[PDB]
Amino acid sequence: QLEEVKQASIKQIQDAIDMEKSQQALVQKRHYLFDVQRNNIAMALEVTYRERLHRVYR
Amino acid sequence: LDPVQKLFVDKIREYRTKRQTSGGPVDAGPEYQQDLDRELFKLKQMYGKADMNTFPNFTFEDPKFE
Repeated sequence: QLEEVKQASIKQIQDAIDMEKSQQALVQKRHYLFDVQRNNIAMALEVTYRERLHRVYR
Repeated sequence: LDPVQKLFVDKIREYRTKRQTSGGPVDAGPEYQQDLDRELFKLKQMYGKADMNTFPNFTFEDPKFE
């Protein structure tokens, strides 16, 4: 008798945990990729303007 | 000459003659000129070859966001 009731209570929380975390994870990183990506991009456009002033002045 | 300023004169009128030649002072002559020609050229070697009497203009571009 006792096995199945405790077995279900474990197995359910097992599937519950991953999936609320899986929810959060997909959102957050992916929003966190976006603005990441666009760092990296905009990083260079100023350098090049920046660096250019030095290069042309030389 | 040693009313000492006369030795400045001694030099100076030969500056006066030389500067009151052409190029201002010349008589340095072609031998000077080959010497010039090298270092004036040699300068360009360090230094690039174009608008040393006009303004250089430039260009602005990108490869990719690698």
